[PDB]
Amino acid sequence: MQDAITSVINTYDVQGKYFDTSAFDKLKAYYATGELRVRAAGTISANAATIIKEASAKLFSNQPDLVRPGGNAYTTRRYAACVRDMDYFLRYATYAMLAGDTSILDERVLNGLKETYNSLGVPISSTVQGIQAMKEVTGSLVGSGAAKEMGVYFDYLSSGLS
Amino acid sequence: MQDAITSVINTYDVQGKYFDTSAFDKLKAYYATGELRVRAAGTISANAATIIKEASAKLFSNQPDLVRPGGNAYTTRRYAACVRDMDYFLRYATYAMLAGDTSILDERVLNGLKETYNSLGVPISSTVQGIQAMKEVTGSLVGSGAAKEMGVYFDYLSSGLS
Amino acid sequence: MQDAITSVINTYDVQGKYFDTSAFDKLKAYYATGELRVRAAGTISANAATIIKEASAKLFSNQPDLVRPGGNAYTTRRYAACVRDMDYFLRYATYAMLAGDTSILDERVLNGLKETYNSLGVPISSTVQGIQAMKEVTGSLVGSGAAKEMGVYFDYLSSGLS
Amino acid sequence: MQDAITSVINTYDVQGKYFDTSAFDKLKAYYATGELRVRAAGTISANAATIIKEASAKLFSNQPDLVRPGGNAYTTRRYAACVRDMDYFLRYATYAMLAGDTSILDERVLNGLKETYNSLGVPISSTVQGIQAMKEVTGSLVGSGAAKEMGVYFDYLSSGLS
Amino acid sequence: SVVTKAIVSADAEARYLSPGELDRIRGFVSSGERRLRVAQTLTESRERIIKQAGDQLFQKRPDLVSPGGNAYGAERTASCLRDLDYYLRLVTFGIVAGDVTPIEEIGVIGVKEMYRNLEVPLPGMVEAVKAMKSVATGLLSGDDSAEVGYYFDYLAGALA
Amino acid sequence: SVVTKAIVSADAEARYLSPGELDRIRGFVSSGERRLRVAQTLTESRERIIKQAGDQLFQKRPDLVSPGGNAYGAERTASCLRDLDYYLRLVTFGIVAGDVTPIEEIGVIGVKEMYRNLEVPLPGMVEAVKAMKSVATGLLSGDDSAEVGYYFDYLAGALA
Amino acid sequence: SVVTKAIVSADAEARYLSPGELDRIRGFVSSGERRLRVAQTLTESRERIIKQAGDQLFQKRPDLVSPGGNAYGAERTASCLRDLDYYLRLVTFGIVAGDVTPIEEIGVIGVKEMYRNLEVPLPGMVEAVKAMKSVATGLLSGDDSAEVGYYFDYLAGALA
Amino acid sequence: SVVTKAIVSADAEARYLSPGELDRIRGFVSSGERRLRVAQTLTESRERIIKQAGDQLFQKRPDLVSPGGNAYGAERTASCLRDLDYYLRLVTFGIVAGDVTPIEEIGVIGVKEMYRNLEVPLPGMVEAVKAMKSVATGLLSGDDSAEVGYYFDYLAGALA
Amino acid sequence: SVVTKAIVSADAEARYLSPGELDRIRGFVSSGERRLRVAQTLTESRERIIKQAGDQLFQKRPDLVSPGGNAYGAERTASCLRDLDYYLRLVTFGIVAGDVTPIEEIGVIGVKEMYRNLEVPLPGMVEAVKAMKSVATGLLSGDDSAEVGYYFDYLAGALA
Amino acid sequence: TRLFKVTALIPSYKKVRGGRELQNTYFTKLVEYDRWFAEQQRIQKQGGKILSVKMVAG
Amino acid sequence: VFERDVPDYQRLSYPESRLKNGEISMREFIRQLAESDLYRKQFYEPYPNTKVIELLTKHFLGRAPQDQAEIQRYNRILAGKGLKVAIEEVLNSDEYTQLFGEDVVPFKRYPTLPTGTYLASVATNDEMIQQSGSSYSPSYAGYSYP
Ligand SMILES: CCC1=C(C)/C(=C/C2=NC(=C\c3[nH]c(/C=C4\NC(=O)[C@H](C)[C@H]4CC)c(C)c3CCC(=O)O)/C(CCC(=O)O)=C2C)NC1=O
Ligand SMILES: CCC1=C(C)/C(=C/C2=NC(=C\c3[nH]c(/C=C4\NC(=O)[C@H](C)[C@H]4CC)c(C)c3CCC(=O)O)/C(CCC(=O)O)=C2C)NC1=O
Ligand SMILES: CCC1=C(C)/C(=C/C2=NC(=C\c3[nH]c(/C=C4\NC(=O)[C@H](C)[C@H]4CC)c(C)c3CCC(=O)O)/C(CCC(=O)O)=C2C)NC1=O
Ligand SMILES: CCC1=C(C)/C(=C/C2=NC(=C\c3[nH]c(/C=C4\NC(=O)[C@H](C)[C@H]4CC)c(C)c3CCC(=O)O)/C(CCC(=O)O)=C2C)NC1=O
Ligand SMILES: CCC1=C(C)/C(=C/C2=NC(=C\c3[nH]c(/C=C4\NC(=O)[C@H](C)[C@H]4CC)c(C)c3CCC(=O)O)/C(CCC(=O)O)=C2C)NC1=O
Ligand SMILES: CCC1=C(C)/C(=C/C2=NC(=C\c3[nH]c(/C=C4\NC(=O)[C@H](C)[C@H]4CC)c(C)c3CCC(=O)O)/C(CCC(=O)O)=C2C)NC1=O
Ligand SMILES: CCC1=C(C)/C(=C/C2=NC(=C\c3[nH]c(/C=C4\NC(=O)[C@H](C)[C@H]4CC)c(C)c3CCC(=O)O)/C(CCC(=O)O)=C2C)NC1=O
Ligand SMILES: CCC1=C(C)/C(=C/C2=NC(=C\c3[nH]c(/C=C4\NC(=O)[C@H](C)[C@H]4CC)c(C)c3CCC(=O)O)/C(CCC(=O)O)=C2C)NC1=O
Ligand SMILES: CCC1=C(C)/C(=C/C2=NC(=C\c3[nH]c(/C=C4\NC(=O)[C@H](C)[C@H]4CC)c(C)c3CCC(=O)O)/C(CCC(=O)O)=C2C)NC1=O
Repeated sequence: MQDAITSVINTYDVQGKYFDTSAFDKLKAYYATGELRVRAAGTISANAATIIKEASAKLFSNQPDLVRPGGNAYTTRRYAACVRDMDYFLRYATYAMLAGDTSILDERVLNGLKETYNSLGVPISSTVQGIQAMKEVTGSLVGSGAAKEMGVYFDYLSSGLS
Repeated sequence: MQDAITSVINTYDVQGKYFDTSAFDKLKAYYATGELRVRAAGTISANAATIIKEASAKLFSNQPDLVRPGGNAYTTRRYAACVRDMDYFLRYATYAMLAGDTSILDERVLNGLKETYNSLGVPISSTVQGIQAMKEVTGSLVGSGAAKEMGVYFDYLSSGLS
Repeated sequence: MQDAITSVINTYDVQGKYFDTSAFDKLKAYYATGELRVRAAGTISANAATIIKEASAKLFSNQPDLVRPGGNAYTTRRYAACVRDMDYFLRYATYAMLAGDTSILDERVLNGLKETYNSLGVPISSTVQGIQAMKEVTGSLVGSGAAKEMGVYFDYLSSGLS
Repeated sequence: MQDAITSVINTYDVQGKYFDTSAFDKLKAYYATGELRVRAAGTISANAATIIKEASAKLFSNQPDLVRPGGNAYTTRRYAACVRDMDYFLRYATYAMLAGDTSILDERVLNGLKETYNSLGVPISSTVQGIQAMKEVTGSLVGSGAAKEMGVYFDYLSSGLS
Repeated sequence: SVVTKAIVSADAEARYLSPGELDRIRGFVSSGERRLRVAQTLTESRERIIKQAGDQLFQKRPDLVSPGGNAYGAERTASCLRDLDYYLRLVTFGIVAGDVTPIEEIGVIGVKEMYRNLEVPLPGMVEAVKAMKSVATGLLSGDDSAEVGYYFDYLAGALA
Repeated sequence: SVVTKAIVSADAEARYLSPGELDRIRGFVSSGERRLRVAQTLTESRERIIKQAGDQLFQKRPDLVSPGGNAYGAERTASCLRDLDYYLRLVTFGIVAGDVTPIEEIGVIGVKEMYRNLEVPLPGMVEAVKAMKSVATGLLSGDDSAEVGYYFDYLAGALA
Repeated sequence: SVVTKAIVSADAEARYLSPGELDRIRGFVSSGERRLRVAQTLTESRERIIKQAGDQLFQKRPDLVSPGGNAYGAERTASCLRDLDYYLRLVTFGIVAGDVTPIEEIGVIGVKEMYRNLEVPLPGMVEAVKAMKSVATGLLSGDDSAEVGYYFDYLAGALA
Repeated sequence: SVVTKAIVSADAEARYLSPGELDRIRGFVSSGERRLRVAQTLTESRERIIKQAGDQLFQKRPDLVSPGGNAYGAERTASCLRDLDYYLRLVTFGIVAGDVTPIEEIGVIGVKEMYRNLEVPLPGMVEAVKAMKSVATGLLSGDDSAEVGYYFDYLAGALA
Repeated sequence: SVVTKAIVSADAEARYLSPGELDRIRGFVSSGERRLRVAQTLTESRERIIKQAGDQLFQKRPDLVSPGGNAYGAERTASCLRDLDYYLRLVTFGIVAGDVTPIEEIGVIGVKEMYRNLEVPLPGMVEAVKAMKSVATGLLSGDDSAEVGYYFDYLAGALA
Repeated sequence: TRLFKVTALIPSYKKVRGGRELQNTYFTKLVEYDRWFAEQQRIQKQGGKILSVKMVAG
Repeated sequence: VFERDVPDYQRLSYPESRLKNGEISMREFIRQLAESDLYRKQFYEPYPNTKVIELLTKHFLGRAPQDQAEIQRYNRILAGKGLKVAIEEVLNSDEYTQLFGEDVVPFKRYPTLPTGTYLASVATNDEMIQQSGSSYSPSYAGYSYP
């Protein structure tokens, strides 16, 4: 995985160049956003169960057929797997938000997830709407400033599935 | 893997036949080259580090931007992987020379190597030039007949890359 | 392992007590020595190879019988294993000095070490001499205030071996 | 494990000495016995199943209560375990004869074997009788010169077990 | 604690501590006095915190102390309050430790099985520790309140 | 073969061949002509070897060719002799290879299950290999006889 | 960096970051401007650092630039100075990152094989690194030179 | 030795030694007199070999025996010659054993760690072993010279 | 089912079914008619069982349908009764299959996490299942009542 | 013969696992010949499905 | 797998490259390490087969042998087929795939069940190497007085 700082380091390493004003400016931007990111990560970690409850409730009220017989979330095992996947997305989006890059999202989440759902039979569009529900719930929680920062990585996950 | 003897055995076993005059002629030809192959293999083993150092120096002197920043061999990790690959090619050429067969190359080096190098970004042309540099150094060390025998497998490696 | 802080936490937890004035005194005492411990650990880690060099030289000078044919430090393998054990002792002593407590020593080094050495044929008196020599070598570099604390853990290792 | 050559090397190496005429005489003795040892090993390997056959037949004819109900060899599982132990003994005796040294026996077989049999309940005296029976069976097949050599290691196993 | 975590991480890799690990230890010991006064402040006010947190817990959740509730009666209510007191003590331990390790390993590992065997609702734990958070961060200043609230949030998440 | 074994052993440790392994290969290539002569003289007389080996086998243990035996009849005895011809060919392969790897890969791995599925008695197979060893060693020189006998002994041990 | 290490540690246990990890990252980001100023000072005076450090290196070991030495000649001395420049850049990267991961990943993993294949003496590298450490810590104040020394000492130990 | 290698290979497979391994042992034991002759010749010329090898090493590298060198002084030069004697003894052990295993696991495993701890330059060892190779192979006949040269090449490569 | 478990167990050792599993399948299929009769009697008794169990549950635990309760409200009480209907169907499935495998696979794996996400009190689950057991046992004969009570006891143990 | 390149998906039916195990569910690996029968049989008995089988070498 | 850090010259670079390319998993890397000559030299050659079984369980399950049935099975395998088949038996076990799957390095465990396994596993995982690393040049107890 990669952070913003590591990304700048790698870019200036492949050039064999020392840091300049642009690199220092990017590093300052990350350092300035750091405390906001830490506050958002703490708020999300404290309320992960509540966020998952609200988002899954919204998803299964918008799409009730998922949990009635015949739906992909109809069994205790399959419902638990669904809310477990929602936990995955939330935790890894928090990791990415702290990191400042989406590299962890590619490497540790989206690496072969689409074909895994395809073979399992998981409805990708419904999962994307669940991620959207988590985005709305989390934005209502962390605050206006951190909402867009979180929604960047939530949208990255959604676009990775779709 | 299979050597020359095992190749002949496999041929006559699939044919269901006992050994014929031509099979015994091939076996005589392979046995007659045993001492030359052993001497060449011992010389190469005694001088493998020198061959790798000289060949890598030649390759990086002809293509300096391979190990400068932005090159595929630019880091101590990348340079180490490069020279390790060169050691692999030399050792496996020596094995194939001893066996009198190019199989071990096929099933233990060349299988997937083109795809691996294309996925990683390893320059195939520069790898071929490094292999040819090892060929020149080894041929200088081992003498004319041993170089004629070793060049078969060095050319086999270079051609299987492309 | 447990450090000084967790040792105080243990003492007050087994009694079901909140922290008292004596507990806060001990925690102040540990916090006061923290920068000293960090500086000493950095110094030791910087000069670990050097410290091991002087310690091994002193041990093999005082006891040339270890490295003579038939000693326990006589082979390249056994000489390497000896200096490796000295590396173990130095690193774990640095750990214990950072922790301010000797629990890590007991759990990770001394547990079964005497019988292990007895089965290996490793001389324990000579190992204690090597540990002591490493103590005098390290104490000079760390400084008097740090040397007094570091000698505590070196002497703990020596007493556990004895 | 050690062989005769390794034994001579170790004896002259623990005292930092080059080979003397006594060492060369021992090595000549080993090289002279090598042809006989190889012939004996080939013969035993050719007849291992036979040797175990009539060795076990002799042991269970002399001690019928071993395979009758109530005996340690009474069931298919325990009888198969008995013949498996005899296969162990014969194979490692052949290894020790070929090496010219008893280290492999003390080192792979007799190490903790009495403890193993006491824990299992195995009668050790009857195991010694089985090893002796293997000895008379083997001595017939190998020939007298190889019979004495194999008898050395069979006696070693019997003495160490009893 | 922070030192224990750093040393264990350096030991699992069989290396000396990195400059960054020494830097985090330096920062931890440099901030020892402030967190130490924080623990002092929370310790002086044990009784008030427990009493007020119990009051808000029982007002928010009357069913716990109603007949048929797990904390119904005087002695079960006292057991409730002394569990809260246990967790306040663990929070002070974690504050001085610099990490939630004491809380994690004294009152988290196996908490689900323990409270399931006791017919204790885990949600009730959650609002109980949230009420204790409110009371305890009331007495502290803003930075101290945030620092303590992080530990209380961790506990609430663990019980959830 | 010997060369293949040495190369595989060196490869597994990712190293060049040692002086001992090269000495082994030199000793192997030196003995090439005697191995070729042995294999050729077994090949040229394979019909006689098979014929009198089968005769000796059926004289030793007649219940194969008695009614109810596995080799009753002309066709089953022909299959017996064809199996013997197989194993003589594999012995020649092993002689030229310097090891038993061709024999192992072609006619030892799974021979147990194979002859169970064919109802062939393994002791009969061992006796057949012994008879063919005696016959083949009968018409070779003493050192060549020992060389052939080692491979036939390996085959008999593998069948047993 | 520090953030990457914290995230990987949290992910290994499949948990969110604890208050200790968050406090570590908070202390890292709070100190960003200081390490950025240190890195800017090091990079703005890099030519002086390299020239001086090469001077002390060649004074201590004239055999490197002597006949038969690895650095004899203009081009080889230039390669030596360019390696020093590489490692100065890695030290600045480590400063901004908060740990030695950039140094470890660009200049340490496989460095022994690199310098062995190049016939470069490792103690020469260690003392060149020590010279850069001295010169670079000369430019900074005591507090900044304090943390820069740990990175340079890590590099020296890694080469050694 | 060769026999030990064959036995441990057979033991790892829970089998008796195959005809190839027995042939390898036969060939090894048939050449024992030659190996003992070579070892005895190298033993007789021990002092001459060490003297000339040390002289060749020192005349190429005067700094080693000059003030400030690793082998400076009578005692350190004696330690130098003693190490050369160790390695000559190991080569004789390897010749009698038929493999470099005694050399390997008496003086190769951990040799770089040992000489690094001793601050002994490995190139000096490699050049000294090459000098010992030249002097020793000069004394033996050509067929024995090649055999001794293989062991010296193995030692020189392993030290490099 | 009984057949499924017996076949999986036999395939575990890669063997045909032993007399035990065959006699087990025999005894299972011999009793199929009374299993179908029991599953019927549960099936046409839909409303009586479900409504009586729900009424007794809400009588013993008024908190669930009291304000602030999990099942408070018409839609939430409908969801509660729907869960009970689910589990009664699962019990009939387990009856016909001869094991708890349908119950386990459809409603037991992950039920704890499911009801945690739904903030449903598991003791409410257990009390509702005990109510269903009482009502369903009341409608059956003693021999069938014991068997059906076994499945309901399995469900209660899985929830508790 | 020689290596196989096998792609198989193994779902989870006995529990819901808390780690990620994306790599333990979908995976492509090289399985050489004398182990492929056992590996295929274990994948089948775990409830997983084998998506593709290819002969890389041989 | 080797109970301590392994020097770079004893490391197996080919499995490392196959693991870094993603061609093999960690389970296959562990199998490569177990089937190496280094493992045979350190943990099969210096011990009887009954100790070899206990070392196998220690290194690849992080455990002591559970019961006598495990000893009987692995002794039968070691007597018949050798070390490689015992290694593949330990690594293809259901226990291995349930604890470590395909990607987790095996680690020390102290299982609660069956009876006696926790205490045996404590004694096992605590036990360091007790055998000399080489059969050549033994060391002896004895002083030389100056
Ligand atoms: C960022 C990671 C990285 C490093 C460090 C690196 C070092 C490096 N130094 C090289 C040459 C060199 N490097 C040196 C430096 C040595 N001379 C003295 O002995 C000193 C002890 C020492 C310097 C302090 C010299 C003399 C050469 C020329 C060697 C030759 O011409 O063969 C080369 C060969 C190609 C070239 O000339 O650029 C590399 C790859 N490459 C990398 O990707
Ligand atoms: C309780 C489990 C158990 C079994 C089954 C068992 C079998 C058994 N049968 C034996 C001998 C024998 N068994 C047989 C039986 C064979 N003869 C014909 O071929 C038939 C096909 C077949 C019988 C139907 C014969 C002939 C012998 C005598 C072999 C000899 O003494 O040379 C022996 C050798 C010891 C002795 O003779 O007392 C055993 C151990 N042992 C056990 O502990
Ligand atoms: C190469 C070194 C070595 C040896 C020798 C060895 C022997 C050995 N024998 C065993 C059992 C056994 N061994 C025997 C054989 C004995 N009992 C009979 O009475 C005979 C008198 C006698 C044989 C001649 C029997 C019957 C058992 C079964 C014991 C039981 O489980 O009840 C076991 C327990 C594991 C198993 O049952 O497969 C071992 C480990 N293990 C080793 O690592
Ligand atoms: C190259 C390796 C190889 C071998 C060895 C091999 C053996 C082999 N032997 C066969 C038949 C046979 N083999 C035998 C030989 C037996 N008769 C006596 O019992 C003896 C103990 C023993 C021989 C000494 C007999 C009698 C049959 C006929 C079986 C039948 O048709 O029912 C068959 C079935 C094909 C056929 O109908 O001819 C095979 C495949 N196949 C192979 O690919
Ligand atoms: C059997 C395996 C084995 C070996 C090989 C071995 C070598 C060895 N050489 C040593 C010292 C030494 N070794 C040397 C030799 C070096 N000086 C020059 O640089 C040359 C390049 C090179 C000689 C060719 C010197 C000079 C010393 C003394 C170092 C000192 O006292 O400061 C020491 C330290 C103890 C002592 O003084 O005896 C060992 C252990 N020990 C072993 O158990
Ligand atoms: C076939 C296996 C299966 C089961 C069992 C299952 C249960 C289940 N019940 C649900 C809702 C619910 N279930 C209940 C039931 C509870 N209320 C009281 O506490 C009672 C103690 C208890 C009932 C006995 C309630 C109240 C809800 C509504 C939750 C809400 O709206 O927030 C939901 C969420 C989606 C929905 O509204 O339908 C599931 C998945 N799903 C399945 O696929
Ligand atoms: C950390 C990265 C990561 C992800 C993302 C991940 C997802 C994932 N979900 C799975 C199953 C599943 N996932 C779902 C979830 C779906 N059901 C509903 O329709 C929703 C639309 C949707 C979720 C919002 C379901 C129902 C299953 C069960 C499929 C089955 O077993 O039949 C599986 C197969 C293994 C198992 O069953 O436990 C994986 C690997 N795994 C990972 O390691
Ligand atoms: C014996 C069988 C075998 C072969 C052949 C083999 C080659 C091989 N080289 C690799 C990477 C590499 N290979 C190279 C070499 C290239 N650098 C360029 O400058 C040169 C033109 C060229 C070499 C002459 C480099 C630099 C890498 C590292 C790529 C990276 O880490 O991103 C990799 C990927 C995994 C790894 O980094 O170790 C493989 C598998 N590995 C094997 O097990
Ligand atoms: C971190 C806790 C820990 C400790 C303490 C430890 C000690 C230890 N030292 C060992 C070997 C050894 N240890 C030594 C060191 C001794 N020889 C000299 O005479 C000196 C007196 C003395 C060192 C100062 C030697 C020579 C060996 C090799 C023994 C042999 O191979 O026979 C071994 C056996 C396996 C090995 O590492 O090779 C252990 C377990 N291991 C651990 O995991």
